[PDB]
Amino acid sequence: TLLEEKVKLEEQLKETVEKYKRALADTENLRQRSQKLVEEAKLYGIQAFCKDLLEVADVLEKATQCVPKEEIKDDNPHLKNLYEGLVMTEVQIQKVFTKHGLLKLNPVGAKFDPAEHEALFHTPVEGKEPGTVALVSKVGYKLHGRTLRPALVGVVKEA
Amino acid sequence: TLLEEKVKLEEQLKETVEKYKRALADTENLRQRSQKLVEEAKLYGIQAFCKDLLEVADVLEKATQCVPKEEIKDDNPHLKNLYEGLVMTEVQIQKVFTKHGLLKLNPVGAKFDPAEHEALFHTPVEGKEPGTVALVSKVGYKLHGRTLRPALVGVVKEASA
Amino acid sequence: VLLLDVT
Amino acid sequence: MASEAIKGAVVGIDLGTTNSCVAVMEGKQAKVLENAEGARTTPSVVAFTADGERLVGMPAKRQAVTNPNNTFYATKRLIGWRYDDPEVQKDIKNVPFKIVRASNGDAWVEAHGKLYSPSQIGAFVLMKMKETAENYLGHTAKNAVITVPAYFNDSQRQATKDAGQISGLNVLRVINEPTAAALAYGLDKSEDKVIAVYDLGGGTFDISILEIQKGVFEVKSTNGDTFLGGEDFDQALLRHIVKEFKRETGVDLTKDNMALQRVREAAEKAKCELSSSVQTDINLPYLTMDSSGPKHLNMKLTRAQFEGIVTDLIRRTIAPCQKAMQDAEVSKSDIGEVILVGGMTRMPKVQQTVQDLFGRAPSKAVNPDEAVAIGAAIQGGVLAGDVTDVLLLDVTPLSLGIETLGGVFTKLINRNTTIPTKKSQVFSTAADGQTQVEIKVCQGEREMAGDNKLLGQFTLIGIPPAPRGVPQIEVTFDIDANGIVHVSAKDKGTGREQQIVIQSSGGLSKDDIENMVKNAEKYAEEDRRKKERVEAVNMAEGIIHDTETKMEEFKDQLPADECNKLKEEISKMRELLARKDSETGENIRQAASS
Repeated sequence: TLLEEKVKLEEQLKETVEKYKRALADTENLRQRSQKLVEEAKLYGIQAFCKDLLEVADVLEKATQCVPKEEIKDDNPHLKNLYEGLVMTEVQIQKVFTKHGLLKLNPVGAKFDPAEHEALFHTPVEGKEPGTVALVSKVGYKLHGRTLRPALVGVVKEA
Repeated sequence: TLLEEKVKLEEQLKETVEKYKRALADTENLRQRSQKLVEEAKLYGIQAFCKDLLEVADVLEKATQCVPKEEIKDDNPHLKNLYEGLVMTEVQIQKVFTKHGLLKLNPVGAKFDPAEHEALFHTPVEGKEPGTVALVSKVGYKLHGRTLRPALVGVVKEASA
Repeated sequence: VLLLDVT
Repeated sequence: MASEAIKGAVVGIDLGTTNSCVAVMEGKQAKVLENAEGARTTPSVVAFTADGERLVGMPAKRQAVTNPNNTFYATKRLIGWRYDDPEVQKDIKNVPFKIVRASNGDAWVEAHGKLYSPSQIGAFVLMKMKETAENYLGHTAKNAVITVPAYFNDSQRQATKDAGQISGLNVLRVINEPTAAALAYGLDKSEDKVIAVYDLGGGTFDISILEIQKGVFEVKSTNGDTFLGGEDFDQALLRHIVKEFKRETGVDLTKDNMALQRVREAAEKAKCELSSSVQTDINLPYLTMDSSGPKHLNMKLTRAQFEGIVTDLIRRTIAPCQKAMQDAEVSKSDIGEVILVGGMTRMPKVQQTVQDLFGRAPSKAVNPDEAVAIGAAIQGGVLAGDVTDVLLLDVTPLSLGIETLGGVFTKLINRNTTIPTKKSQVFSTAADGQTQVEIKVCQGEREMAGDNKLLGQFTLIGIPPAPRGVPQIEVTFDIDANGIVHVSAKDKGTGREQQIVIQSSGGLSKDDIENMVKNAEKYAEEDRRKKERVEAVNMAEGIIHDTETKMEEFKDQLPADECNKLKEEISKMRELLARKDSETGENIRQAASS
C-alpha cells in the first residue's frame, strides 16, 4: 500500500527527469541549427553583394589602366589630379574588399590551379614552366577561401 | 520522516513538471525567434559592406562633379576617356546599390524627419516653410527601412521678426 | 548486406 | 520568503553616461542584442520636441542641433545628487539644457515647462532598451539587472532602482561595473584573490581593486581620472592629421565641415587598426576643393608615432592606479589578475603600461567594449534563470552514425550535440531481393566508413522480399543522459527489430576532442572529393543496373546496339581521373516502353 507510493514516486521522478533532460537538450540543438541558418543566410547575402561589386572594381581598374603613365605630366594638371584620385579610389576599394574577406587573385607566375585560375588560351612561352600563368587577362577574386570568380589567365604550353 | 520525505519529493516532482512546461514554452519561443532572425539576416546582413562602400560611392560622385566639364574635349583625348570611365563606374555602382535595396536619401524639400536626417544647422531661410530641408550637404543611404547614413541636411527656422 | 541511403 | 518563482527573462542593461547596452543569456553564453538600426550600443540621449515626443538614441542625437535646449545628454552625472552640490554646480554652466531644483532640493531637468528628474531620463533609456529586448526575444522582458559605477552610494543606487521600476522592469539587483566585468571574465567561481579592473576608453577612466574571497566580490578601492576618455585620443589623432595636412599642402581643415568628418572617421579607423599592425595608411581622395585643383590626403602612420602622440594621456592613468593600490593596502605582488575594460585597452601600449604598473599580464579574453553588459547578463541568468542546469548538460564528444552501401558514413548525429537526444532516419534495402541487412555503427568526423573508428556491428535479419528502394528501415539512435547510447534499428512495417547498448561513448575523454578535429579540417576537401566520387559511382551503378533490368525485360524486335552506352559508362567507372559521373548519367533511356 504505502510502499507502492515510494516505487510509483521514484519511477515517476526518473521518467520525468529523463523527459526534462530530453526537453532541455532539444532546445540546444535547435539553437545551434538556428545559428547555422543565420550564418548561412548572411554568407549568401554577402556573396550576392560581392558578385555585383566586382564589376565596379573591374571597370575602374580598366579605366585607370588604359591611360598611359607617360602623359601624366605637370603641363596636363587636369589628368594628373584625376589619375591620382582614381588610383586612390581603387586602392580604397581593394582595402574595403580585403577587410570584408573579398581577396584579389593575381597569380603572376604561379602554378595553374583549376580552383581559382581559368585557362583562356594555351600558348608556349619561353622562360616559363609548362602549366604556369604567364599572363593574366582578367583578375579573379576569392571569398573566405572559396573562389567567387576564377581568374582568366594564359597557360604556357609545350613547344 | 517517511511521509514528509515523500511529500517533499512529490513537490519536487510537480516543480520539475512545471519546469518541463517552461522548457516546451522556451523551445517554441526559440523556434519563432529563429524564424524571425533568419529573415532579418536575409533582408539585411550586408550592412557592414554597404556602410563601407558608401564612402567609395561619395568619392566617385565627387570625382564626377570635380572636372570643370569644359576641358573634356577632343583636344585632350585621354582626359575624355578617363572621365567617361569614371562616369561608367559611377552609374555601375549606383545600379549595384539599388539592386540590393540601397536607396539614396536626397530630401531636397521633404519634412525634417530625425530618423533619417542628421540636422547640421538651424539657419533661417526666407520663403520656405519651417521644418523642411534647406539643402542637403551630403546624400544619405538606406536599405530596407534600416538607414545606414543620415543625409546631412540643414533645416530652416522660423523668422525672428 | 550493406545498408543504403534514401534520397 | 520562499522561491520567488521569477520564471522569466533576465536582461542586463548596462546604463552608461553616453552609451548603453543590453544583453541576454542565450543558453550557455551571453549575447548582446542589436537595436532597430543594427548597432549594438544605444546612445543614452533623450530629446523632446515642440508638441510632445520622447525621441531616444540616434533619432535624438541627430535632431539635437535643431533642438539644443531640449536634448538631455549625459544625465547620469546628475542622478542622486542634490541641487547644491559642487559637481552639479560645475556641470550646470556647460550643459545647454536647463537644470532646476526640485521640491526636495534635488537636481532635476526641465523640458517645455515640465519637471524631469534624472531618474526619469534613465527610465526612458531603460524603456528603449526593454523595447529592444522585447523586439528580439518575442515576449516581455520583466526582470533586469542594471549596472552602476562602483562609487555609486546608497542614494544613487536607490535612484537607479527607482528608474528601473518606473520603466516597468523588475530590478533584481543593481550591480557594480567592476563586478559585472569580473563575472564576464569568469572570476565568479574562483579562489580567494585580489583583482584590479582597468576601465579606459569611455567617458571616464576608472580603476577598482576587487577581492574574490569566499566567492563574493568586495570592492577594496576605486580611483581614476574624470576628464580622461576615449574622445581625447581621437581628438589628438585628428589634430595631428589636420596639422600634417596643413604643413604638407597649406589648407586647414578646421574651416571645413564634411572634410573634418571624413578625417575623423579615417582617424578612428586608423586608431582601430593601430592595434594589430605596426603601420597604417590614411587615404581620403578629394578631401578638399581649392582654386588650383582638388587635394587628396595620403598619410602613413606608424605605431610609434601614435604612441608618442598620446603618451601623455596614457601616462595620466599612472597616478590614480597607484593611489588605488595604496588605499586598498595591496602591492604588485598581492594582485592576482588584471581585468581590462574599455575600447582603448586593445592598444599594446596601454597593456604594456598596465603590466608595468601591476606586475601582471592583463587578461584580454573578453571584448572590453561589451564586458559590463555580458557580465550583467551572466549574473542575471544565475540569479533568477536556470542556466547552471544547461552547464551540467554534457555534450557528445564526437559524431556518430551508420554505414552506407557505397562506403559513405551517414551523419545521423553531429559532433557537438547535447547528450539527451533522439534522432531517426529511414533507409531502404541494398538491392532487389535482399533479405539480410547489416548495420555498422562507428564514431568519427571524416566522411568515410572505416577511416575513423568502429564502435560495433549488428545485423537486422529477416526482410520480406521487395524491389530495391521499397523496404523502409528506421535506424534510430536513442542516446540517453550520461552518455548511454542506445543504437536501435527498426524495420518499418514488420517485426525483427535490433538494439544495442554500445559502450565507450566518449569514455576516452582526452585531447581527442581537439586533435581528431584538427586533422579533420585539413583533410576535408580531399575527403569531400572522394565521397563525391564514390557517390557518383553508386548512382552510376544504380542507373546501369536499372537500364540492364529494363533491357532484359524487352528483347523482341529490340535493336539496342546503339543503346550500348553501358559500355562507356563502365569504362568511365574504371577511371580514377574524372571529376564525377553525374554528367554522364544520361543512361535512363526507355524508348522500348516496357
